[PDB]
Amino acid sequence: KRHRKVLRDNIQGITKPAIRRLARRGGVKRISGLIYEETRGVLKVFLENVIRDAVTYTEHAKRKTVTAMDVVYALKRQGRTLYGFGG
Amino acid sequence: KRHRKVLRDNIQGITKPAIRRLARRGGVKRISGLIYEETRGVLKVFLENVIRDAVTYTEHAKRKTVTAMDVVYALKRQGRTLYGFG
Amino acid sequence: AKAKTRSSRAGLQFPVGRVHRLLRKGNYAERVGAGAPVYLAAVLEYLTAEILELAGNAARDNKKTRIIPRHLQLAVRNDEELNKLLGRVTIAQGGVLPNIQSVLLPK
Amino acid sequence: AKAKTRSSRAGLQFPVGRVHRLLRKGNYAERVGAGAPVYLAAVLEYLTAEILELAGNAARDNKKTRIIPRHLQLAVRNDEELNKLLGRVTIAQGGVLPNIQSVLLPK
Amino acid sequence: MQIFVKTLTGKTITLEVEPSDTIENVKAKIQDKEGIPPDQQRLIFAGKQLEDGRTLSDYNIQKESTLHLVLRLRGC
Amino acid sequence: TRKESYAIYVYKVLKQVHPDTGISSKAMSIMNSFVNDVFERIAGEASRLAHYNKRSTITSREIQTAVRLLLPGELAKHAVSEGTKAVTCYTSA
Amino acid sequence: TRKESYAIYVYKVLKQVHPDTGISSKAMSIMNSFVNDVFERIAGEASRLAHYNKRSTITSREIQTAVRLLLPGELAKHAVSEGTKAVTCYTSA
Amino acid sequence: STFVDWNGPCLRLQYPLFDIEYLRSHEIYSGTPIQSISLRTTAKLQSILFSNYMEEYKVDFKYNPMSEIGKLIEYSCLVFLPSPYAEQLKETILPDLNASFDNSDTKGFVNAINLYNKMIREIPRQRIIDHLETIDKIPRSFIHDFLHIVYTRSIHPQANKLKHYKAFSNYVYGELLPNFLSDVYQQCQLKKGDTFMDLGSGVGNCVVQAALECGCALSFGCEIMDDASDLTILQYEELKKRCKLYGMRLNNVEFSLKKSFVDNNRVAELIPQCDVILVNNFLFDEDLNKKVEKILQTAKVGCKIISLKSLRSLTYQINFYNVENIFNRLKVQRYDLKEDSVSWTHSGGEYYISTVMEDVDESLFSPAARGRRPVKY
Amino acid sequence: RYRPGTVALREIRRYQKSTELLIRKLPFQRLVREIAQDFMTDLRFQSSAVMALQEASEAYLVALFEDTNLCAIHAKRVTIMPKDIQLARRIRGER
Amino acid sequence: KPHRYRPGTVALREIRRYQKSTELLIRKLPFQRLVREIAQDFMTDLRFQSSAVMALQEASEAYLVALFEDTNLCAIHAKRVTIMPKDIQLARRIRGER
DNA sequence: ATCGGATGTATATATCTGACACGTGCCTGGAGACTAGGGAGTAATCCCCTTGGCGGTTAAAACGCGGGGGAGAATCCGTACGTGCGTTTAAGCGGTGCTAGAGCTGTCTACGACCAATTGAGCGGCCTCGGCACCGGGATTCTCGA
DNA sequence: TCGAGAATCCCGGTGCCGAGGCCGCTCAATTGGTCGTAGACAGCTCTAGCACCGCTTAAACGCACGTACGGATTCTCCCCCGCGTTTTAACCGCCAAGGGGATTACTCCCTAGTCTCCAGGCACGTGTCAGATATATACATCCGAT
Ligand SMILES: C[S@@+](CC[C@H](N)C(=O)[O-])C[C@H]1O[C@@H](n2cnc3c(N)ncnc32)[C@H](O)[C@@H]1O
Repeated sequence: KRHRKVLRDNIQGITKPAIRRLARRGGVKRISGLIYEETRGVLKVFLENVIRDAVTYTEHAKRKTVTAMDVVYALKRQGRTLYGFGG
Repeated sequence: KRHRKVLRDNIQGITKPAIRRLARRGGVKRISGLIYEETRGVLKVFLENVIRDAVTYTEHAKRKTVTAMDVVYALKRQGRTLYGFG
Repeated sequence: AKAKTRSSRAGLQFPVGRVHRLLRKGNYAERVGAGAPVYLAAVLEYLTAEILELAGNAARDNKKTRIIPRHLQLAVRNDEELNKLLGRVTIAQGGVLPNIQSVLLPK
Repeated sequence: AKAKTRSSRAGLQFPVGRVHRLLRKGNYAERVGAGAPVYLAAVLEYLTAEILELAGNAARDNKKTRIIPRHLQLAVRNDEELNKLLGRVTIAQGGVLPNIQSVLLPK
Repeated sequence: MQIFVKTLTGKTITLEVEPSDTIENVKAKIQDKEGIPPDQQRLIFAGKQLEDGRTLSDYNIQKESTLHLVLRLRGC
Repeated sequence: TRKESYAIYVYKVLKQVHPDTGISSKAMSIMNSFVNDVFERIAGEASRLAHYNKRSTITSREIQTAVRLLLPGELAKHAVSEGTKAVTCYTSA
Repeated sequence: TRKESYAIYVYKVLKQVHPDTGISSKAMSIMNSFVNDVFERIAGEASRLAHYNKRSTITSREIQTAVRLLLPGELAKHAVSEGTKAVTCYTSA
Repeated sequence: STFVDWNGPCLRLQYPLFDIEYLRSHEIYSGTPIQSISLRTTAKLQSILFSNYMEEYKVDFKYNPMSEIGKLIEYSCLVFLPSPYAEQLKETILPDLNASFDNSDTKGFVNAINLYNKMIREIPRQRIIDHLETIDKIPRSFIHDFLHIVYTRSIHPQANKLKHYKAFSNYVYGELLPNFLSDVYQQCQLKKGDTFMDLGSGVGNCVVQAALECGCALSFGCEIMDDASDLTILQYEELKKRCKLYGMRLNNVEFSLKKSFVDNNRVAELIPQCDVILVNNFLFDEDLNKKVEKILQTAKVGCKIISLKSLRSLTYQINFYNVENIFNRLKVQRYDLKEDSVSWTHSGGEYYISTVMEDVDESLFSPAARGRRPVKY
Repeated sequence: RYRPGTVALREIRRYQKSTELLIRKLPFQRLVREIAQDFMTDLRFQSSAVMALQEASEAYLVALFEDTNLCAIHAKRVTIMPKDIQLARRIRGER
Repeated sequence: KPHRYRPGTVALREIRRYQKSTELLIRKLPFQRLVREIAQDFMTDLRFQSSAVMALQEASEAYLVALFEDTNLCAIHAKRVTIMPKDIQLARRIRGER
């Protein structure tokens, strides 16, 4: 507890039931026990890419708030155009 | 054979050895016999898309010759960016 | 003389004037033709009309009189051409269609 | 009033002047900064240096002193970052990297 | 006599007239039944536009006939 | 500062196609973002076509070709029909 | 008429990095197309950044951000370092 | 194998196609068709009806004159000749001719032609005229191959001139092959006395084919291109000569050449009486489609309009300026093009027939029709 | 006790016809912040931005799991395994 | 008997031969005719600048080679060395082409 | 496992050839030097939306325990495709000619940019009520073990 | 086939907050002028894409053998589903503080524009040598016999 609460890994916060729900929405009847760690890593990679692009946009704008338009532009850069948050 | 020499199917011209060589370049060791017709269909679909885009580009330019740069633009539209032709 | 919106001239609901101003301010080209914004506004109105017609059909089939993101998702994905147009697009609060593979159904 | 090219000021080999003219003529924005073309020419020079250095290494590995499209393909695809940058790019007469999956080789 | 009218939105409207009823009266009944302004209404029978000054009997309307209504949304 | 959008126009089109059906705020934002996305797509493609021909003007021909390139299949045909009809109605005024 | 390209500049960079290596016309055309493609990518991204900030000019900052967005990882770091070096040397003299 | 599909469709004649009175009043042929030899070992073919005319073909297995000769002889053995001569001719020449053609036997082919000429020259002409008077059906491929003979005589020597169209999206030349023409004419129910219009006739294949195989009282063709106009004149002259050679009657055929159907007095005054209108609008741009709509305003009821693209723009509606329009009274029916239906491609596609009705079509009012093609979870 | 796979199919039906976010809001928000702390500046993450990140991540993972299920069925299996995800991302071009 | 290689050996030899080469594996004239045919759907008689057909062949061969790489990955994933139409369909479905 | 036979393929020397690299004219694009506008930096202020924390509550998550159903392994069939070999096809090279279609140059006329005055469309704020969300209860529809 | 048992659907009533409509009030679209110039049309050039022919021979095609692997069947077993109980921590509604994102205002440095100067680089031409190809053969690899 030095100056800012350095957050923990918080990738286990994507719990096993949440991954099961995401799979079930995808039409998955059975899930191997190793899927959870694999898709946790996949989600971490995807979030790292998108957040890196969004924070690049934010830092270029000389802002300190990752605005929803920044995330929309970051996703649009990667060919994952997101609707409903402006554009 | 009226005013234009209408071409016959000429998708068999993409012959079984040619598809075999394309597969072998891709690291394919063994090939099912039904790969050839299905690959001919896939190639025809892809070429139809690219050529339709290229001929659209030619149509806009009021030209009748499909330049190579039109094909490069058509491939760039599909995300198939091609180098070596400008 | 009395003002008459170019959208009214073209029989369009969409804003021909705003489309022209966006084309000019968007640095798409040094000059912008007079008929270009009309054509683009008509195309945008058409695509909006198609998606809203399909979404309203979905809402009526779902016994709701108000279009929500789920209805837009159903309208977009259930149509082959619109889905292909919006293939790389994510619609917020859309979910996915009901699809269970025939292998997964019980024997 | 001696003429000294902006590429000479920047210490670049690439054409700062042509890059500025291309930025202006492309309608990328209303105006283009004075430091923008220098920076972009430097970036292009660096990437060209990387591609040509790896390609020259490939050509030397093949006992050849002329970079051909095959050498560019080997240089691009054997380096992960350049491959990811040029992931969607097809290099004419480039071929494919030599790779055979492990299961396909004889036991 | 019962007649049917078809709109662009896929709806059929039933209407009761005699042959002597004038076209303006028909437009007024469409008004009081559906709420459409009369000036926006155009009535088509057998590919011929019905004139307000004429009567239904002028055009030789038959029993259980079909009509079409067109709404002037914006026009030109 | 005024935040422009296609909200009223999407609503007008909705009342043209489905008079008795509304549209929600989230759905309204999604439709507005869709209109913006397709607008920038078509405008960028028309800009690219203008550049390729070394032309400084975006005319209805450029937008028509862009619509042909982008929209798949029957969507392109119907959109081009609407564009031609709208431009024809506009020019006769 | 004249058809311009980066052939001489690609060749200069080649003789800088590899003095005794030539390059073929097919490889020269591929390298020219590569330079054109990267220039288009960086310029388009910088245009998008200028628009998103309601900024009408493309400064070196816009190109630097576009390079950060486009080039992966270590390439972006080295390209940014080289560009900063070039801009500093240019502004000094 | 045979040159002619003997089991192919047999079109039923609905009018006196073979001019019997002309054949009885004339026994010496005076026309001068473009000879096959002049096109660019020779064999002379003997005309079945007229003794005085010999057609020379450059016979060499090194445009296919041999295939044309085989087709002509087979049609003569099938159509023009009565029994017992038809059976004798079938048994004698046709097997040897087919064997020679398959084996590329030049000497055998010429000997078969000579045997055919020798065997025909003893047949009575009166019997041939009697059979032609009695005929009521002929093979669907006979008119097609006859028109192709005329086409090869006229269009192929100057076929390249058809490629002078300067535009990409208008004035582009493309023919509809005779099989497709017979299919659509049978679908549209062309009959004797009807009027056929062709907007943009090209070289005039459609007009002449309608006039021949349907007995139209007037087959009309409008063309703007000078090259296509000259070719149409040449093709029509060759057709008249060949029809006189075979004795076939040719109905009234009219052409408006080197002038557009737009703002044309003749087209405008003929549209009201027109019974079928063929408009190959595959690449007609939008303004030309509007002009076609303006022309077709005066079309009557029952007049069927054939086209490669729908006359109505697919999002056509009725708000203000369409209550008086003809397009509201069109029942549009789409059908699929068969393989080898059009000259410019082999693949095919779609084509529409729009029938003019007394009343407004009820299809457009349903929103289902206006859609391109339920939506629920 | 329902047989194995029955409640799985019921859950598939329930979540395919519903649109609510399937990942808890606060754990995902903390994940996003943790991913962003590698830039030493303290960011603020406008709440609509975090919702947008969750929308995009859930849609991406749903599409990924659809592809994973297709791969698993291609191998004549119904259980998805990490090799299925690796193959899906390899074919998609993400690895 | 004559010297005969067992199955799968000459296939690996071909893989090594064609992965280390760069020439076009589809013959020029058949692909040219295929391209011209695919363009005859348009009525206009198109000319197809000779570099354009070559570029089409480059792009199509690269696309098919990538497709067959993905197909071979699918086939190996199913514990098989034989690619099948199901494999290509899976590859095109995952890639987003179907 | 190890030893020869035949095969493919890499090494080697020689020997072409046409594409690369270098030299030169010049001309058209880059560079130097004002000028003036306006876009962007910097400073001040508002207050919107962020953080951080709180306590309470309740759904969701985690743990653990059957058990059965799907994964993986092993066996065996048979048939489908790899590998040669002889035959057939037609692609590829290599010359020639056509001519027409892309490219460049020269009017000039329509059309779009720019600017100023006007004002009604469209956006920000604020009711307000009705369509959608929640909750209780009854009917409908698998699911599964019998 | 059946019946208890559990989701799930539906019916009704209640509640609420956000979609829809209304009211100002900007300010961005419209109208109407000119005026620069983009490009549409026409004419000319010229070079490259179409088409043809003939010969060589490399690749394709068909057929036959056989073998190895795709597919089906059967078995084991272990791990992942489903359910019950407990725990944990998300979600809520809440309060407050304040970080910094909009916003406006001022100044002034940077870049568009233009005009002239000039030399860098693109077209053209020409030497010559890196690579392609043939030939000859040592060497590595596959495969069958022992
Ligand atoms: C697609 S071709 C059809 C030829 C022929 N009718 C057939 O189907 O076999 C259409 C012809 O119409 C002509 N054409 C196009 N526009 C025309 C116009 N506005 N007025 C007269 N002829 C026109 C062209 O010369 C072209 O040859």
